[PDB]
Amino acid sequence: YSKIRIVGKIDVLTGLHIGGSMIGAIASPVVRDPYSRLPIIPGSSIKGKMRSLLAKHIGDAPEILRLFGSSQKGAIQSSRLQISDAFFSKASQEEFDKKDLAYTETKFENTISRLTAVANPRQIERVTRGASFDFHIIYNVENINEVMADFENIKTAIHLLENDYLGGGGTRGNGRIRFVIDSIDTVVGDFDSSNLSIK
Amino acid sequence: VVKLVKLTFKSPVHFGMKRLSDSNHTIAADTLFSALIIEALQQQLELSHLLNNLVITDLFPYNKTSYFLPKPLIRIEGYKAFKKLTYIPVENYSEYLRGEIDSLEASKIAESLNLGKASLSTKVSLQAVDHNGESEPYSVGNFTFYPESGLYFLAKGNADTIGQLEILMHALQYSGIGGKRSAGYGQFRCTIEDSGKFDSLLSQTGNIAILLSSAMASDEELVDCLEDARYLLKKRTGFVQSKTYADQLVKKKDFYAFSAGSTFYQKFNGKIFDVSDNGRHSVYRYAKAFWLEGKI
Amino acid sequence: NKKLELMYGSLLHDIGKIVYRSTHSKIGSQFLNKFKPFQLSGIVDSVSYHHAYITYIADNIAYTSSQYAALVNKMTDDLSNKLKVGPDSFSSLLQWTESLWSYIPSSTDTNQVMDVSLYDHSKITCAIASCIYDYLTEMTKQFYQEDVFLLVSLDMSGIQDFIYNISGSKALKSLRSRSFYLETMLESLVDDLLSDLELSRANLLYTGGGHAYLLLPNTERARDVLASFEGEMKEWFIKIFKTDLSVAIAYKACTGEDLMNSNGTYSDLWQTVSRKLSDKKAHKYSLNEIKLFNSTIHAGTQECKECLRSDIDISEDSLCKICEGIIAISNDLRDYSFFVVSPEGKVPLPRNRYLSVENQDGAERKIKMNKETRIYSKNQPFVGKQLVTNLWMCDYDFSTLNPETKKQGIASYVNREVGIPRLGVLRADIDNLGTTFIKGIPEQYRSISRTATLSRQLSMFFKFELSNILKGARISVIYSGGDDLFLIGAWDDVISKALVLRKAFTRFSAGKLTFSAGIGMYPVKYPISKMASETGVLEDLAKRGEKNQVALWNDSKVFGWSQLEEQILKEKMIPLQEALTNSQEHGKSFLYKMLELLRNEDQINIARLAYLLARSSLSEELTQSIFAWSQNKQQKVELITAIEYLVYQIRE
Ligand SMILES: Nc1ncnc2c1ncn2[C@@H]1O[C@H](COP(=O)(O)NP(=O)(O)OP(=O)(O)O)[C@@H](O)[C@H]1O
Ligand SMILES: Nc1ncnc2c1ncn2[C@@H]1O[C@H](COP(=O)(O)NP(=O)(O)OP(=O)(O)O)[C@@H](O)[C@H]1O
Ligand SMILES: [Mg+2]
Ligand SMILES: [Mg+2]
Repeated sequence: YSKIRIVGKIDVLTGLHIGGSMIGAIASPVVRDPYSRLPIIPGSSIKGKMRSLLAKHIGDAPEILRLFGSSQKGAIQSSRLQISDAFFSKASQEEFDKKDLAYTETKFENTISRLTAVANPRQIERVTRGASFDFHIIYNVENINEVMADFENIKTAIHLLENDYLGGGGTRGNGRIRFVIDSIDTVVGDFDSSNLSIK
Repeated sequence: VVKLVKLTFKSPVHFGMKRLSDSNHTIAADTLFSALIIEALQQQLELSHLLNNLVITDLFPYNKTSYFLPKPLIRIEGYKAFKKLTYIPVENYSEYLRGEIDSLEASKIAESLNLGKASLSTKVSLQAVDHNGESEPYSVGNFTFYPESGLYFLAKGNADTIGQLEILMHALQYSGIGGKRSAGYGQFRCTIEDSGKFDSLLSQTGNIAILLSSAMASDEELVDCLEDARYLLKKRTGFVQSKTYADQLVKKKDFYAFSAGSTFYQKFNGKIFDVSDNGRHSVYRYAKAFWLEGKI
Repeated sequence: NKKLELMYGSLLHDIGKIVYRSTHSKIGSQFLNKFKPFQLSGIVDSVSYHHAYITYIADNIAYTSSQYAALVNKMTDDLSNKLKVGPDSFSSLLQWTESLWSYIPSSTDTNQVMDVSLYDHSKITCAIASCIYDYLTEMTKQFYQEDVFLLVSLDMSGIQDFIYNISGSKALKSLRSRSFYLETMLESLVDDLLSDLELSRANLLYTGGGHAYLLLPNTERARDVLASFEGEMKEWFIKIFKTDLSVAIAYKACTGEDLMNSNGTYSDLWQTVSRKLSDKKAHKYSLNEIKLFNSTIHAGTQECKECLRSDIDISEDSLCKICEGIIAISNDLRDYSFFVVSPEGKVPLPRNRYLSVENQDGAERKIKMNKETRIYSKNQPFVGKQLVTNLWMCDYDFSTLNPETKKQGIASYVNREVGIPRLGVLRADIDNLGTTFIKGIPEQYRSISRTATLSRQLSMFFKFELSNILKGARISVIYSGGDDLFLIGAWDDVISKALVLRKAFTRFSAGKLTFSAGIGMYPVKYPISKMASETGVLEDLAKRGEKNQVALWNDSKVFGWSQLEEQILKEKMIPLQEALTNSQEHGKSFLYKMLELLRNEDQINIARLAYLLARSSLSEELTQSIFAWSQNKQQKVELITAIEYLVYQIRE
C-alpha cells in the first residue's frame, strides 16, 4: 500500500466565499477555524468541486467512484483522495497583518427584483484576494496499475477547477483559485511519484 | 514496556459517538484498535500481534501543562461540580483518590481543561440537483483542539508489537482517524515516546483498580469482578467499515462495555469480542482492559 | 376494612378545626356523624381520639367567618352527594382534600408559623398512620425511638438523553411526547409501588422531575415488595430501553423521632438516602443483565431513525414501536384530556400496560371494558369522578386555538404582518433549587410537610400556573418537564413572556428563588434540533455567571432580568420607538447608521455619532441620553441591543 502527499497553496484570484446572526451584519459568514478564527477551505468543498468537474468531463462512472469513494450496493470502494481542509497560510497571515489588512472582506451586494425593481442588500464575507491557503491532499494507491491514469484524471479536475470557481457565487465572480503544487512526495510505501504532476 | 503516543491534530476531527451531528472529543480503545486493524490490513501486515498481545487505553486529553486521565468513579464523602467533572490531571490524580479535592478544586480542575473547542459545520450534498430534485444539507460536528493540546494514549505490548504499532501510527497519520476522515477531518501527526510520569503512576499498587480503556470480561471473569464496583455501561455500536463484508453496509451486533474510569476491586483481563453477523470476515471489537491501581 | 376506616379517620381527623372556625375533635365527631356513609367506627374513633391510638400517635408525629361557613356548606354538599366510603374511592377523597384545604392553615392562632397547610398535615398524618398500622399488623417515647419507617427515593437516569434522542425529522412532537410520557411513566411506577404496598397516594411524599420520595412501613413484607418492584422495573426498563432509561430506588430505615426533626437527624437521614441512591445508580446492573446485553444474536438490517435501535422490529417508514407510539401520542396528549393506563393503548408502560390519551368517554369505556385500568385527569380540580388522579401538565399551544393554525404548527407563529418573521426558543431552569431544598429552609423550620409544600407549590407553578402565565401569547410549550422549561414561539412573545415569567416567579415564593433562562432567534425553516442545542448552550452561558442571567441572542448579550426588563427594553427601546413613529423625516436608515456607529469599537466613531445627533432633528433630551449611553460601555451594549430589537420589531 502507498499514500502520496500533495501539498501546495490555493491562491485566491477573486474573493472566495466558501460559505457555511445580528441585524446589519454579515448575513453569510465564511467558515472559520473555531479557535484561530482564520477563514478556511473545507476539504469537502474541494472534494465535491473536483468530483463534479471530473464527472462532467468524463460523462456513477468507475473513475469518479474509485477516486472519490462509493457506498453503492455491491461496488464498495474506499475513496482514494483525502482532501484535508485548507488553512490560512502563515505567509498570508503576515502579508495581511502588514498594511493592517483584514483577513476577509464584506462585499455589499443587492438584487434588483424583476417585478418591483427593488434591491435587497447582502453582506457576503469573502476571503480577500491574494489570500493563500495551504491545501493538503492524500492519494491512496490501492492498485499500482491505475495510478497514472487517476493522476491524469486528477490533473483534468484541477485544470477544470482553475477555469471554474470554488465554493460561493462563482458565476458572479467569486472564488477563482490557482493551485501552486509545492511538492508531490510519497509518504507511505515505496511507490515513486516524481513523474506524476497535478498541473 | 509502555509507550506514550501523543496525537496533535492538524485538522478538526469528527469523533462521533452516536450520530454525525455530534462530536465527542475522544474515542474509545475499540475505535482506535479497529483503526489499527484496518491499517494493518491495508499495509498487508499480520494481525496476530494486534490481537494476541496489545493493550491500549482510550484517547485522553492533554494540555501544554498536564496530562489528563479519566475521573475514577468512587464514592464522595458540591455534588453537581463533581458530576460535571470528567478529567483529572495526573498531578491531581492521587489527591483525588484520597478525597482531598473539594468542590471548588474539582470545579477549577474542570475549568482547567483546555483541550479544544467543539463546533458544528453544516455541509450540503448536490448529487440530486444534477439529475432532479434539490440539495440535501446535513451537518458534521467537529472538535478543533487548541494549539498546544492533543489526544494521547498508552500502548503496552512486546517490542515487535510496539514497532508494528509505530508503523501503523505512521500510516494512520495520513489515513486519518475518526469519522469523515475522507472529507477533510481526522488528519493528525503522532509521536511515540517512553513515558516517565506514566511509568511511575502505573507501577503503583492500590486497593482499587481503575479502567483506562473501554473493556468487558467474559463469563468466568464477570462472575468475580462485579463485587461492589462502580462503573458505567456504555453502548458501543455502529456500522461495519470494510469492502469485503457484504454488498450493502451491515451493522454490528450491539455491544456494551464498561466506560473508562470505572473502578473494580478485582482486576479482569478482557477479550476481543467478535461482533460480526453474516459476513465474510469477523468484525473485531477491542475490549481488553488497561488497569491503573490506586488507593482510596 | 379496618385499614380503610383508619385511613379515612386519619385524613379527616382535623376537619373539626374547619367546622369550629365556622374541643374541635367533638365538632368533627358530630359533623362526620351528620352523614350516614361516614359513620363507621374507625373514622369517628379517630376523630375523637386524635385530640384510635394510631391516629393520635400519627398526629403527634406529624380568615373571615363567612368564607369558612361557605366552605363548610360546600363540604357538606360534597360529602352528601359526591363522596362515598369504599375501596378505590379514597383517591377521590384525597383529591378533594388537596383541592379544598390548601389555603386553610393546619394550625392557627398560634405563635408558631402557620406555614403548614391543613391538607399537608392531614396527608402526612394519614401516611404515618398507614405506616404505623402496617407495622403493627406485621407485629410512647419508646415507640418514637423504635424504627418504624422507610424513606424511599427513586430517581430516573438518562431522562435528558431520552428527550434529545430525536433525529430532527419530527423533533417537536418527539420532545413533547417524550417528556409527557416520561413523567406519566414515573407516575405509573409510583402508583404500581403504592398498590403493591396497599397504600394510598398520601404515602407518596412528592414527585419532581423524574424523582419521587415516599415513606413506607418498616415491615419485612414492605421490604420484600420493594425488592420485587425494583427487580421487576429494572428488568422492564432494560427490555424496553437498553441503558436509555433506568430507575434506581434506595431506602433508609428511620425511627419516629427522625421525621419530627428531633436530634437534628432529618437532614442527615435525607443525605443518607441520597448517598444510597447515588451508590445504587453507580452500580446500576447485575451479572445476568450484562450477559443478556452481550449475548445478541442477529445484528439487525435496519434501525429506527430516532430511537437508533435494530433488535426491535422497525416500521416501513423507519420507526420502531416505541418511537412510533411516542410520535402518535404526541398529538393526542394535547388534543384530549384524560390519560388512560389500560391493557392496550399507544405507548408501553410497565406491568404489560399501555398509556393512551383519550376523552372522558374513552376513559369510561376502557374502565367498563376491564378493571385495573388507571385514569388520570389533566388539569381538572373536580373530584366527583372515580379512579382518577390529577396529573398536572403545561400543555399550552397557541396553534391549537384554531384548526388551520393547528395544521400549520409552529410555522404559523412566524406569520406576522409586521415585524421580522423569526422564531424564538426559550430554555430555562432554576438556579440552585437543590440548594433551596437542602439548606433553603432553616434547621429550626425543617419538616416533611415544609418540603412537601415547597415541592407541590413548585410543580404547580411550573405546570398549572405556567399555562396561565403565557396566556394570550404565541407560545407552544414544548415541555415544562421538571424544573426546566423548553418553550418555542414568536420571538417577541417568547421574550416578553420570559420577562413576565421572571416577574411572576419573583412574586411567587417571596422572591427567594432565582431562575436562569436563554433565548435564541432562529428562522422558521431552521431545524428544531439546532434550535434546542443552541438555546441550551445560551442558557449554559447564562447560568455560568452569578445566579440569574438571561443570555439573549448572541453569547455577547448575557444580561440580567432587571437589566433586560428596564435598562434595555424600557429606558432605551421605548424612546427610540416613540422618536421613530413621531418623526416624519427619519426612519430605519437613521437607526442603521446609529447601529453601525455603535458596533464599531474605534473611539472616533463616538464623535461621529455626535455629528449625526447634531443633524438628526431628534429631541435634545433623547440626543443627550443617546450620547451618554454611547460613552459608557454597558450602556453602549444596552443601546445596541435596544436598536437591534427595534429593527427586528420594525422589519417588513
Ligand atoms: N420528563 C422530563 N422531560 C424533560 N425534562 C425533564 C423531565 N423530567 C425532568 N426533567 C428535567 O430535565 C432534566 C433531565 O433529568 P436527568 O435524568 O437527565 N438528570 P439526572 O437525574 O441527574 O441523571 P442520572 O444521574 O440519574 O443518570 C432534570 O434534571 C430536570 O432538570
Ligand atoms: N418541578 C420540580 N419541582 C421541584 N423539584 C424539582 C422539580 N424538577 C426537578 N426538581 C429537582 O429539582 C433539582 C433542580 O436541579 P438543577 O438541574 O436545576 N441544578 P441546581 O441544583 O438547581 O443548580 P444550577 O446549576 O441550576 O444553578 C433537580 O435536580 C431535581 O432534584
Ligand atoms: Mg434549575
Ligand atoms: Mg434543572
